[PDB]
Amino acid sequence: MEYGPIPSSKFTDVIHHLRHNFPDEPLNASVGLCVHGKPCELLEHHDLQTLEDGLSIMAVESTTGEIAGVALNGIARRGDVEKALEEMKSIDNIKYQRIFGLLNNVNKSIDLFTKYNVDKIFELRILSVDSRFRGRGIAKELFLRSELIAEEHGFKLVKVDATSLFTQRAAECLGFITEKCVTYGDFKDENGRKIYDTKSPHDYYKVMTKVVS
Ligand SMILES: CC(=O)SCCNC(=O)CCNC(=O)[C@H](O)C(C)(C)COP(=O)(O)OP(=O)(O)OC[C@H]1O[C@@H](n2cnc3c(N)ncnc32)[C@H](O)[C@@H]1OP(=O)(O)O
Repeated sequence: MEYGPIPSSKFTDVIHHLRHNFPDEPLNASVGLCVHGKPCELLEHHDLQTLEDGLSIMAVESTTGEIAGVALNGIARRGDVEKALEEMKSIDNIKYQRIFGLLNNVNKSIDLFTKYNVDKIFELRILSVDSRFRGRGIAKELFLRSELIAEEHGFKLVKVDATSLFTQRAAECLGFITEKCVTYGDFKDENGRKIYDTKSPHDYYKVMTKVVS
């Protein structure tokens, strides 16, 4: 298992990895936006920009060369959220608004930039480990490695939208604090029908945070 940067060359490698793996993400699942093998071009654009910040780590299989997992890291800045919410209005895909409305509202509703007095935040945004290679403590390694990329680039706060409770555990293990905790059940539409019908054990979404060097 080898942990290194992601060259410009391996970007559609990564996308074809995400297509085939990342769709069974808890939140995604409960609204159903993206699906195995088929492109989800909407998100794939965000991910392409996050990748171009060039802080993003990958795990390659020593012996086969196959893409095992990735941590996509991006620089968040003041007003980024507010821009995303304004841009989200013009976009007219209801599923997308349910996912990212929750994410951006929750984030916006705790000014972390003000809380910790910082102008940029290191964001572990997307954490993918292939179906095949999943459960061998690879995420935990990607996470730890992501934390150290932050300290090398002189960031002060690392933050993660921990929708998966496995991702919460990893964060717990590196000593991350829960900033906001929100239950997926709490959100019901005009009828009273649950909007995030999440399958256990992912009963809540945590924004989680660690202060670094
Ligand atoms: C819609 C959006 O874009 S929101 C984006 C936000 N989402 C995320 O960042 C998370 C999404 N990522 C995923 O869904 C991935 O498929 C992952 C996280 C499941 C893959 O991670 P893995 O390689 O399985 O993690 P790893 O194998 O290192 O396990 C680490 C921790 O998870 C726990 N864990 C992992 N898999 C399981 C499981 N199946 N059951 C119970 N616990 C598990 C381990 O016990 C460990 O916790 P510990 O520190 O208490 O031991």
